[PDB]
Amino acid sequence: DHRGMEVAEPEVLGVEFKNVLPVLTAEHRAMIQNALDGSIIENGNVATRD
Amino acid sequence: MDTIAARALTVMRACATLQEARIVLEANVMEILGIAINRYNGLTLRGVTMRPTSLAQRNEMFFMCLDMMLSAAGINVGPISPDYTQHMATIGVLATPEIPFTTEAANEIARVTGETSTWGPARQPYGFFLETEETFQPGRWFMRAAQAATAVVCGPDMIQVSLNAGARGDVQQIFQGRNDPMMIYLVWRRIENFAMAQGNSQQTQAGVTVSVGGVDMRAGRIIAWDGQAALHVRNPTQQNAMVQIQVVFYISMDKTLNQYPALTAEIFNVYSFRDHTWHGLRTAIRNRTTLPNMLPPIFPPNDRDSILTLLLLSTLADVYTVLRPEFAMHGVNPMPGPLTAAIARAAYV
Amino acid sequence: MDTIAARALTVMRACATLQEARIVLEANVMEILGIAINRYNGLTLRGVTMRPTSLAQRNEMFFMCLDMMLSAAGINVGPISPDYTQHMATIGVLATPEIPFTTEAANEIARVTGETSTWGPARQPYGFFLETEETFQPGRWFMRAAQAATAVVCGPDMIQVSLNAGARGDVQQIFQGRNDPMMIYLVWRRIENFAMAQGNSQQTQAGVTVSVGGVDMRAGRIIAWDGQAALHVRNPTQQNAMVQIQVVFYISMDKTLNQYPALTAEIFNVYSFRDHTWHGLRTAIRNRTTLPNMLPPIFPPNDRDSILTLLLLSTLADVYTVLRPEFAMHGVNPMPGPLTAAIARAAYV
Amino acid sequence: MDTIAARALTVMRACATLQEARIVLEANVMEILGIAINRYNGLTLRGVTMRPTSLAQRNEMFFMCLDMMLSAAGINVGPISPDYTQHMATIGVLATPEIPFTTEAANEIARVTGETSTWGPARQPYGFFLETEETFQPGRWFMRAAQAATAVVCGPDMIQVSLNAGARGDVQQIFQGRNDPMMIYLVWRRIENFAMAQGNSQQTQAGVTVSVGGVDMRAGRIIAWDGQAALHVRNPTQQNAMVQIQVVFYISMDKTLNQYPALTAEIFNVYSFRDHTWHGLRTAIRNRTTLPNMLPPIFPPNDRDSILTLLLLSTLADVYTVLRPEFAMHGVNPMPGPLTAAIARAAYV
Repeated sequence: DHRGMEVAEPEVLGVEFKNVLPVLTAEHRAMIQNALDGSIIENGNVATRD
Repeated sequence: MDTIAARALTVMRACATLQEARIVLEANVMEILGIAINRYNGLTLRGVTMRPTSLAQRNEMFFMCLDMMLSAAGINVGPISPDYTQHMATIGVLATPEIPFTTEAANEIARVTGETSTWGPARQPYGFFLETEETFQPGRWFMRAAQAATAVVCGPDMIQVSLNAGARGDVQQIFQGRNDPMMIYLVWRRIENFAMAQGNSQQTQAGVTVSVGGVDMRAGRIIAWDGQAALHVRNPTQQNAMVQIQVVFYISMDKTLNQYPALTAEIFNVYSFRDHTWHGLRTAIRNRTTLPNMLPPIFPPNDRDSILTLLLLSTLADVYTVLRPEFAMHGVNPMPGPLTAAIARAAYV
Repeated sequence: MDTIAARALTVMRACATLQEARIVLEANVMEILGIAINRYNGLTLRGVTMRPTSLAQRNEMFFMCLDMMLSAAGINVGPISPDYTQHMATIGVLATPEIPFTTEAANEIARVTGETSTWGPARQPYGFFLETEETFQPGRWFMRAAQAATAVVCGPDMIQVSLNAGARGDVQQIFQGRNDPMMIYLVWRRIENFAMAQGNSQQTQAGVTVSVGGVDMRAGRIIAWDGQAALHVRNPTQQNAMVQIQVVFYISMDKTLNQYPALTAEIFNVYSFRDHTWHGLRTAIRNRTTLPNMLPPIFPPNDRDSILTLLLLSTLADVYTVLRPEFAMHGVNPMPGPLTAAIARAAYV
Repeated sequence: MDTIAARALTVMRACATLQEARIVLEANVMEILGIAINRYNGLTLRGVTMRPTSLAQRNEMFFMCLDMMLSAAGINVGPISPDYTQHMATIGVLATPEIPFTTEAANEIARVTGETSTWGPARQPYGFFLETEETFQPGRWFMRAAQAATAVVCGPDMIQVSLNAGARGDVQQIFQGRNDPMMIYLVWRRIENFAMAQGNSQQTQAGVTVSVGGVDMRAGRIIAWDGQAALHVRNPTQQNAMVQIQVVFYISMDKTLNQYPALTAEIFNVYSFRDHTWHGLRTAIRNRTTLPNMLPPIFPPNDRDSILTLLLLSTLADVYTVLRPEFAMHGVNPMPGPLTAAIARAAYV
């Protein structure tokens, strides 16, 4: 759960980026973070769903 | 009261962002709507949702905006609908400091309140001599009995002065008494070929001169006249002469449509049709105001309330557009679906 | 975008396979609708079934195709039905390389985009001199003042030259200035028995000649005239002579109905009636387009969008047929009767 | 029922893919073909091979397609060959929902049944005034006794109106009563030079006006006339006048050759010769129909069964081509010598 939206945990995506994180510029870090909590669960707030 | 209006505006604008259902909202929005809606539903006892879908949900929300729109404008519409009912308490919701308002909304009101409460110079809309009863043929000589110089109106923004050879005189008084200008912008010309009392073509010889407050001015150039200086014309020529002095435009301390940014486009929006529902609503609302219920006022309003009301209503209009509300008002018989220019025309009584 | 259309097409085409309830489908269909319906129902949140049976299910499916058809065409119909509501999200599903598209569908779009983007030579539909204001009686002599040879129109694809005994001259300029042909195919004949200024029968002696660009051509044979060459007629005969030159057909770069395979039949299908619901639907759809809402265009379209739209609609038409959907439409009133040629006639305004 | 046709169709088009298969590409097809052939061979007791090679095997497969094609068309040809016998059971084979059909076949049928069951606007093929018993000379004056304006037919798509100086009148009634048009497309011109009752040339002065339903129209331009609006011609000129009005094309709800994509080409394919065996077969089949046994119908059919039958035959035709079937046929005598346009011409009675 994040800001009224249900998003996917970075684990269900398709990437190994943990390696990179430590060398990131405050800027780059931020960008990526948004991309992460960017990918949402489309339908999200619906319940029922399936 | 500025604050109240600002909020009511902010809220409506926010609801306008709900174009679709599953879309992500701008953080700022959710924050506002939340506090607002809850507090509203609190003092209202209504069931507004932050994410409407049904219709009845949308109606409820629209009703909310409407409730606020009216309250902010201080309008009591009365029993106009079997579906909608105005809750006077809405005002208390707009007065709660907890509900914020955008910077946009703040500045917006500050502008309205600002200009409305004071005056300023503005390019007036119509010709200077528009409110004239008598007008003369342009280019036709005319000398009033016993006068050597005879100035007279020949159009809404036109005057011509008939001069006898060797004659001269002040003209200003033809302008004075009308309106209350601050600066009249003139441009005079010589009527090179004009009609004589009998009908014969007469020439105006080069050499005639017009001077304001003593200083001589060129023809075909714009002159900043204060309306009080001496408007003196001289005909040193050995023939009759006729000159046309034109009020290209003037400025007064009256309110024009340029008092507030794109006020025009807003007014258009309010007065636009959309459908019988919107129409009848917008109408019935203005019936509580000094504004024409369905036709753009000839003259631009000048009081806070009017300007405000227009803006609010204009916005509530857009809200109506996105929300697609559906309900009835007493005396409104809606034709659904395919609307045509024709059907619209007919709607304006 | 081509891809998007190809998909939307492929899907509809596959939905057209559902003529019955229990029947087994070709694996290809299952694969297509399987993926499609999944991602569709996914972002749509509607309940489409591979195997519809009820009606409500059939409607839902038809709406799906309709959604895609509109989205592929880039149309925003607006509130046209209380039962159907267009989903803009549909486009997002088509842009998704997830859903496949048949090879046929691929080439179909590839052709549309192909020709629609460039030009080419095509046999024009009507007579060359169709846009003429003045026409002369065929076979009747007519010699303009001071001329020895006088060519003039006598039909939509007909001209006749009046030659005095021993006269000769160029004719080309009668054709020029009209349209922009690339090649005009002619065939000249001798007006063996024509009327004279007074009404008496006159013979055209065998010996008159017509040479293009210098070379002499036979009568009754087709001629590839470049519209620029020297169209010269000679009358070495000792009598008056009149000859008719015929524009059997010409070619220009204007788009005909043969720009894309069986475009005609499609257009017929789209414009056909079926029933009120279909009719008004098809109409209401084209109301968003440059196409005549219910009557075949006089002139064949020439832009991608138009052709495309027709194709999609035509397919969507067939889908409508197999699905037998039933739903409301603003302003449309269905007559339950079995439907006759007459009832259909009436429907077209 | 249509489903049955789709099936049969699918089968044939599929059989027409074994010119040499060597691992088919279309898995779809195979699945179906196998299924079908098994079902067929089961109820038939015949031995159709997946990969025919002999001739007897090829004939067998052909006979199958024939059986299905006939069953799909609802045709019982009877004893027309000592080698082939029609199995009515074939219908029971296509009735099984076990058998799938291509998306192609599905759509192909959906189109046929679709349009064939309803009506639609279409450009008619021949001139408007084609079914007229009497015609007049073009350009020649003619004024019926007591009338000041006399309209008359001068061609299959041409009329001319004789107006006396200062005369006027409605013309529409000349068109009415003929056919049942929905929209007629006109283009009127002035007959600049025409023959008089005696034979002398006469000029039509510029100023003649043709107005439809009240509005005045230009000459040489196309006009959308609904057939009911007032077609009025006025002669404000001080001389006689003759104007020609042309039906460039009209549209009605009568089925044309464009009711179904490339129907034309298909028909050609059916009515084409190939060889004696095919010829007599194709004939013998159509003898059970309402369609001409060996000469293209003058009028395009309008019923499902018609169109369908043609399609099935057109396809079965190709199947015949690829398979090279060889068998006897009552009343047919094969001439094996290479075959020429001459030998073919003869075969058509």
